[PDB]
Amino acid sequence: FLSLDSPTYVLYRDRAEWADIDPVPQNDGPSPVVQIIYSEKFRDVYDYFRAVLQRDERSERAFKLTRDAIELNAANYTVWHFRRVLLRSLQKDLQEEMNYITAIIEEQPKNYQVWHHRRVLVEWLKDPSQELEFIADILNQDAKNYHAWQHRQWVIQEFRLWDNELQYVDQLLKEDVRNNSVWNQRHFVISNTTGYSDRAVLEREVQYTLEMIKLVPHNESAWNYLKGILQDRGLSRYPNLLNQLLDLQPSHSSPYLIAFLVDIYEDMLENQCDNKEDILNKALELCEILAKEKDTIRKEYWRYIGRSLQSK
Amino acid sequence: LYSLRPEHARERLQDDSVETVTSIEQAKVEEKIQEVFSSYKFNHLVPRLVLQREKHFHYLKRGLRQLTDAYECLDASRPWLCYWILHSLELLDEPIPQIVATDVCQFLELCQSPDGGFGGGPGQYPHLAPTYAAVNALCIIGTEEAYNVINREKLLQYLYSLKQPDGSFLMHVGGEVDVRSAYCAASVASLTNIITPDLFEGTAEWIARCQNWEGGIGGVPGMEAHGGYTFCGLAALVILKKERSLNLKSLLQWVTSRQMRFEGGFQGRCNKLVDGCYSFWQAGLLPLLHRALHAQGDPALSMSHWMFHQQALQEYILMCCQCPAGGLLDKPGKSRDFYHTCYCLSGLSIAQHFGSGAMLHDVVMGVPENVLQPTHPVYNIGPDKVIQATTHFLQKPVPGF
Ligand SMILES: Cn1cncc1[C@H](OCc1nc(Cl)c(C#N)cc1-c1cccc(Cl)c1)c1ccc(C#N)cc1
Ligand SMILES: CC(C)CCCC(C)CCCC(C)C[C@@H](O)P(=O)(O)O
Ligand SMILES: [Zn+2]
Repeated sequence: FLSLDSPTYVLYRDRAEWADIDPVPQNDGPSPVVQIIYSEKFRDVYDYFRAVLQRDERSERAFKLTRDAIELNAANYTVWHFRRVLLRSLQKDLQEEMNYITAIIEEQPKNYQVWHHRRVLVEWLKDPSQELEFIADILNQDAKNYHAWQHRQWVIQEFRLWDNELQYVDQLLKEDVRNNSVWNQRHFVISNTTGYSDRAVLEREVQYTLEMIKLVPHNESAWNYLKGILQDRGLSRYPNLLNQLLDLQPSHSSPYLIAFLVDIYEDMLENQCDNKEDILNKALELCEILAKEKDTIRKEYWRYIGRSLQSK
Repeated sequence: LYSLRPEHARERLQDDSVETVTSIEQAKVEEKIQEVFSSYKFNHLVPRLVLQREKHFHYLKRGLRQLTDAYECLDASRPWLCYWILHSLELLDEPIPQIVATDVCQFLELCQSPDGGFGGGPGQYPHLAPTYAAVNALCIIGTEEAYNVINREKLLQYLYSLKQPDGSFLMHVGGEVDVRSAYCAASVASLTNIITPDLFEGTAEWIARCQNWEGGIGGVPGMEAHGGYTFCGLAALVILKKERSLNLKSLLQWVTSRQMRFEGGFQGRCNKLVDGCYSFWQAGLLPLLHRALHAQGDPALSMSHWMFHQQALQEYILMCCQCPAGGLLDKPGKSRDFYHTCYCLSGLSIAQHFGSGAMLHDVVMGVPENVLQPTHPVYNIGPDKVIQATTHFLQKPVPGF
């Protein structure tokens, strides 16, 4: 009905339909702590909602009342719930509600309730027909929206909408390879569909990554990700790699590369290898070029590493 | 000053000549931060790092009793607001009268629900976040009246109304599930002495299940690693004593990696900007991994500093996270609020107090008046308030119904 931000919009306490209802004020107490000086509009819409909630009036004037009390604070759960209760009891059209949530989320895609509401409706209407695309709409306004990627994961898992995701993560990655969200969504698809055990794909991701890792040698994303997969099995299972990296020392260097090398010498020592003193020498070396000059911000970390290898 | 040091300048960003939204936005900040760094060597003044204790005190003192309609969006997080100020004042080592405390107590009361939880304001359905903050705030008081209030019985009843079968917990009846609930429920149930031999079954197992391919922890399995969640996960595991559930070495490398080389502060997720509150969420992870590693019997573990750059983080908070009018904040340019204030101070403290039994090395930077009260790494409340807490409720029974 009356949009809460319309020039015409009028306080409830001045509305007819809301003449039989007595709005109930907030009960902060004799001595109020952290009391908020609510504006008139806000304090109106809620003291009234209090009443409706109070007499669990499953009315329609109320269902409307929640659209407002929600716009005044879309992070108020107690209210999102009563709304859910009204959508059901009032037998309301969930597609209409889809449109509502869609919009209101565009207004605040960094809110927990707006998104939880979306999920529910999709669980009620058992239909994700419009998920992976409205979510891309949001991720188009902010590629790193934590909630957007969370909703997207769910949507994909529940209804098994895999497939075209890599064709999505591949898009955005080219869109900005520094995005860590897409790199996560990447490990998500694969690991959950084709997995990584499959030598081919891995062998494949490995390359692809490396290119980035050698296309933007200072992107800690492609770096954390490359170690992301080879890491489980042992960074020391893959001989080649090392040199294949050492083969960048001059070419493409960064604390990431050197740190990778230190990471490898750490496995190349766990599975009792040969040249301890050369690893447990060239490895302690690095923690130093890192902890002393290259990556000094985490000086106490690096110094710790080289201090660990010593004992064990 | 490590940050004002000349070599530091070489710590800037190398966008490898490839520009993107990520690097770009980081460039904006790296340059912003610079300005405040060279602000000194610019006005030709000697760098003097002080904490406007006095200006933070007035900003808070009153905030704890009244706020503008700008805090309406937190009309459902008032208990949170209490903890943030309260802890802050506590951290600034300020007094909470026998008056105001009682006023607070009485407020959280009405906030509590006859069902067992704590809403985000008088007469609001219970939620685990406000419940967590409520308890915490009531434990920062100590007074019998405070400790009371909390209906331990109904509390477990509530925590039970949320436990899930796969281990995880519900944020609130009808709500969502993310690690936050695990820790929230774990922090309160433990502090209130209401934990049962089953209350937290499968949790440690589901929490760990959140540790992703990048050492960190996400809100829900498959979710990107985040600082607020990783803390909640690790901290929860600590309360449960299942630290050994995660790849501690992998998480460490991840977290340690979250400290910005130039800015000095911590970032919430790899390739995102710096943010004052993560000075606690991220940095606060180190005091815990420390206790766990050592718990494991690690001898190559330090005995004076946390495995993160205390100096630099402390500078950042002081140089670029303080509002001249009071209150701390995200990063320079942003606005002040009590959440960031509370976690900026929290990070500060964590960064200047070390321990390991008899070990106790403090590294207050700048003025020695900037030294704040100590904070507990798990509950984020005075190590004493938590002692009082437990030992007390401990003297009572575990609501075995
Ligand atoms: C902006 N940002 C940067 N880093 C994190 C956030 C962001 O600030 C929201 C938030 N903003 C503010 Cl301004 C205040 C206050 N005062 C409180 C909360 C606030 C609301 C609910 C709970 C809490 Cl703890 C704080 C945020 C979002 C979700 C969660 C969670 N869980 C935490 C922080
Ligand atoms: C409630 C708690 C005990 C702790 C909350 C800790 C957090 C700071 C959690 C962060 C929540 C999220 C997903 C924030 C995102 O919007 P961002 O990564 O931009 O900060
Ligand atoms: Zn923040």
